[PDB]
Amino acid sequence: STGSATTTPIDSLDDAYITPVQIGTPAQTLNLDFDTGSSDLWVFSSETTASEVDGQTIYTPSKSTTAKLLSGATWSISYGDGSSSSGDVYTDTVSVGGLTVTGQAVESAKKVSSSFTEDSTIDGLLGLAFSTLNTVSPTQQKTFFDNAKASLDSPVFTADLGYHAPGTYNFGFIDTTAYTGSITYTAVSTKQGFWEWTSTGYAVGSGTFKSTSIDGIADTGTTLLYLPATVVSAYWAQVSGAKSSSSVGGYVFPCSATLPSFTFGVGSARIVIPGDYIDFGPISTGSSSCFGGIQSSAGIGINIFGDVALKAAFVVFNGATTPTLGFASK
Repeated sequence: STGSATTTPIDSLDDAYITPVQIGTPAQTLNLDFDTGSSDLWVFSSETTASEVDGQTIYTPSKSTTAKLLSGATWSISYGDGSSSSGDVYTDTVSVGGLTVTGQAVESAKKVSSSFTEDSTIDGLLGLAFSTLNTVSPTQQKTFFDNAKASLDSPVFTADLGYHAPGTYNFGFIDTTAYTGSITYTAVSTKQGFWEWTSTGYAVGSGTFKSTSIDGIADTGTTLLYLPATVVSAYWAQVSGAKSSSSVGGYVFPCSATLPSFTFGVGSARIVIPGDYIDFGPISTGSSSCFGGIQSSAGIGINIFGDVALKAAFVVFNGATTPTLGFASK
């Protein structure tokens, strides 16, 4: 089997991407944030504290003839940005782009933190990291991909995120028309439960490439590119007037600037992030100070190849017995 679904930016800045997912019978379609940095499929629901729902579409398990309460199971997750959610668990039928999994754990939120409430466009998350990170207790549950894998034509999914435009998540096949040149594959460590890999270096604008190992994660659920402070300083030093602002929470730059590109290495290959991808717009409405899309990972504890990086590439998440990651230009 295969599946193919369009993923759409939630706003004009590509702050996140949403992908429609069918849950239950008859189908209830929710727009979920596909997140290769976590491993829980959780949704706003009829069980979510009412004051914490503000415009989201909810899953109502009582209206699904295939929903079954997973007795005694609870979940609770905290994300790298300080947000969180928790609740109980159903199994139900879940389909993405024509690919159907029966008996998928659908984690129903009883509580969500303010950032989730405040984002009316995101109805929940669909985790695509390794199932070892799944938070369901006392019996850990599998991700949608893990459940689908054996049925797929090939045990892979691909992320093709757009810049200020829709893109595509495919399951079970590699669309050879969706990228240019070749796909370069690179090793993955699953030791932390992530799609963790080592970039071979970077360049800033038209500058020379610096060969240096940068361990980090391919994370579709993180908006920005978080890299070591040395790398980030080298980038922003090429933008007149750019500075790190403790009050704002990272590097900002004059909105009048033209940003340089940023290149990262994948083996001997190179992925170029155009400068415009690194612009996240005014820090507040009407400001001439703009927020940067490349930020320091210092104090995160891990480097994160988030959407800023991934959207410059066609990315293969290869879930073979020994997983790997593939990157192509597009």
